[PDB]
Amino acid sequence: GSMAKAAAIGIDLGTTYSCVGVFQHGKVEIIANDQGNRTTPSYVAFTDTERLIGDAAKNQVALNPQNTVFDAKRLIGRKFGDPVVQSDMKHWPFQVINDGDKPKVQVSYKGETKAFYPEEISSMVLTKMKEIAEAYLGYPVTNAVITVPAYFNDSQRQATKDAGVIAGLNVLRIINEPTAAAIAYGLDRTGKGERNVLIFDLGGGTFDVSILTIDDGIFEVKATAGDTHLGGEDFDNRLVNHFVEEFKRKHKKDISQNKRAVRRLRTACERAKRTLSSSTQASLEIDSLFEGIDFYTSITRARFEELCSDLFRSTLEPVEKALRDAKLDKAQIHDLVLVGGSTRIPKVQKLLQDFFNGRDLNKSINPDEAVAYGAAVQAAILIKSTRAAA
Ligand SMILES: Nc1ncnc2c1nc(Br)n2[C@@H]1O[C@H](CO)[C@@H](O)[C@H]1O
Ligand SMILES: [Mg+2]
Repeated sequence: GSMAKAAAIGIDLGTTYSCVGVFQHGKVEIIANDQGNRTTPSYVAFTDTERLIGDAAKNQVALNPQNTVFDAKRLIGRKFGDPVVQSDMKHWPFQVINDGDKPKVQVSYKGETKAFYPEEISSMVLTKMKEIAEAYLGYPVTNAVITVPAYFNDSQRQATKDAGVIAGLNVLRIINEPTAAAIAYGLDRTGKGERNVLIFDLGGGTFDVSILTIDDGIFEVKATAGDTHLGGEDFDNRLVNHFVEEFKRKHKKDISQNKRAVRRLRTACERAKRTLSSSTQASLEIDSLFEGIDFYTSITRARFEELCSDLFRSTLEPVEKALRDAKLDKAQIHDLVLVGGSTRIPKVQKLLQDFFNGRDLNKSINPDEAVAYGAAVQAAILIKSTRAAA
């Protein structure tokens, strides 16, 4: 008769991390990769012998910065001359070249100099997400929904589809990240009547606020706002500067010029930062940090909160701006949705909850997984081919 159909997948193709889910047995499974990670770094590294993707690429970045590519999403569908591209290039250790006013990343790979379009790098990340899904399902996957920021234009959306096609995926649809997060919570399944939904998306490097109106399952993007210079990495930076000062006071030594020491400090700071989302304090223990000096210290959640206080408060400016643009008052928002790992920060949650006069925040779906979750829900809907009964 008719052979069983393979499940379709939902992929959040993120700037820093990507996530893949599948809707089966009436529920979403967010699929861990073979290192046990439910999210995979959107990184690709090139050596004389290998092309590494995901954790393997991010884990060797320290010594291979010129040939480890990340942030390709910031280049996707953009012109080389775009001022965003020109500014971003100053922060990247890898080379970005101009090919007909289209950016390409240029690396050393398998004995040669090779340049790739951003969609080619993203296709490599998509190939890894497809393989992660296939390792769990135990069969080849063909169909996928891929998400993008609501602000992506036609060129950025087409270049994302192109990345999916290069990876051998059939792209069912390109859907907006805030829309996918709303779908994850079933906010399009509440029946008749308008619902105003605010998506609060705090990433590693950027912050996006979106206001959507949902009416009879139909989504309309009412307003987008944000801060391109606000993310998790800025909180890590504040902790780094704090501990550099602390080492200076305690040992009368400036570590800031030993790249390894600074990197080991940043790595420990990011983990201490995550611990502080669940505990009121966190220890920091680094052996032989600088000149054989062991750095054994601690930081309270209160001190971390004070260190990033202005940054956390600044998340409310794009919220107020988006509300003005949507011509809505805060009480008129029915649902608040958290997206991004940085939203696990209790102080960030409290500031936003206080702004919306004590309202509950939807955070029950892991915020770094909600976009893939919604994309997986939609992918299963899009492949249905029910024929009506008489
Ligand atoms: N529990 C957590 N508490 C605070 N921050 C977190 C957490 N989990 C994740 Br994931 N992050 C941060 O999210 C960003 C994703 O690119 C990075 O800055 C991560 O450090
Ligand atoms: Mg995201």
